[PDB]
Amino acid sequence: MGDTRPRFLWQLKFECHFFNGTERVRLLERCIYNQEESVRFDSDVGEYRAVTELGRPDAEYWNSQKDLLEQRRAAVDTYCRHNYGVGESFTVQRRVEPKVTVYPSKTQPLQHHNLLVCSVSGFYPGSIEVRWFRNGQEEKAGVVSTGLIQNGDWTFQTLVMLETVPRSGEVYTCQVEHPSVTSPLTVEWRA
Amino acid sequence: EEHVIIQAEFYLNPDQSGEFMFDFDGDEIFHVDMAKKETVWRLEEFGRFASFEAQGALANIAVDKANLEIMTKRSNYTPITNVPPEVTVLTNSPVELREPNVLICFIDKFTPPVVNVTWLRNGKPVTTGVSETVFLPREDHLFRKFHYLPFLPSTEDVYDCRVEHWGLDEPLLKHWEFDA
Amino acid sequence: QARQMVQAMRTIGTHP
Repeated sequence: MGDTRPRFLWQLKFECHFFNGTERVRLLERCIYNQEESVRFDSDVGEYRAVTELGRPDAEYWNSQKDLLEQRRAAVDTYCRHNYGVGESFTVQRRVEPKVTVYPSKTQPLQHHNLLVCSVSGFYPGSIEVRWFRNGQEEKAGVVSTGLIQNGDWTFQTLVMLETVPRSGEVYTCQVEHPSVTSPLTVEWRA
Repeated sequence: EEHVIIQAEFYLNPDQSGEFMFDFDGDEIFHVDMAKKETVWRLEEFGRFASFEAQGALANIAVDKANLEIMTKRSNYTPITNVPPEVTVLTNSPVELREPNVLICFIDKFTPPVVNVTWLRNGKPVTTGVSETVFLPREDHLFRKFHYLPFLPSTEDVYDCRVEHWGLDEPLLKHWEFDA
Repeated sequence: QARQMVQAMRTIGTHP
């Protein structure tokens, strides 16, 4: 696309930060011009502060409006705590159990070595532990994770690979701990 | 920190593009469709348990546009620097021949929030069953987006995501196929 | 049913 006209971008972010549910709440109101935060309201501070010279005129103009500062000060309750109770049942309390699969990688990059994949698909929330075991001893060498992948649809995936040297007499176990299940998920692979 | 809820809005000139959405720990709760003037919940079930008055979002966007015009002049007409996207293609789950799956095109770390995304099957554009998200915020004030293509895995078919952005010298292709 | 309402912060005009 040959549209070379200059672009100008204005963003506003109202961030509600929660610690131990609604026990501690911090509101951060942020104004961003192009890619540079210019001015912000932090409920901990209680007024607008310029973060760049561009934002000075706005911090001065807004800080001199006593009722705006009052409404912003109360927002931690009328906005953050209010919205947390409305959303709590389908966000904070959301739980979705992973599908766990073990298979040899369709790609084998290392000789005398069987690369095994533990796939963990479709879980929520993000906190998860994936561990490899061989005849019930934990394996930590030769483990490589994609880490946490957000699918964009309120689910996560992760792939945890094990570089193995195949022997007779072995069972490999991928063990998954996740808040959605009361005991760990296990999937075995045998040669 | 247990959790973060963000109300993120933007206005972009000269495209005349406005967006209004809520984020919970990096996932979209909902956005307002500026054309239909209606709340669109990310998962339909969310709309069973909450509601939002969309006209509130349209009034905020009018103010945001008015403010962009002030800030544009106040900056001595300083335009945004283009940051081009990082692009990744992967499936929703491990591929099994003739078992339905979804290709994800993840477009990350870019600005401004304008991109043209196409799916290709065996070199030709495909639109059947495709879907996308709006522009999702990042803490560095860049954007993220996802595009999705449902498909039946085969050994015959190959796919690409095609991404166009002003920060790129050329349009990008990210390829996916299932071999052997 | 009794609607659970999300509340929006209102954006305000900058220094003119």
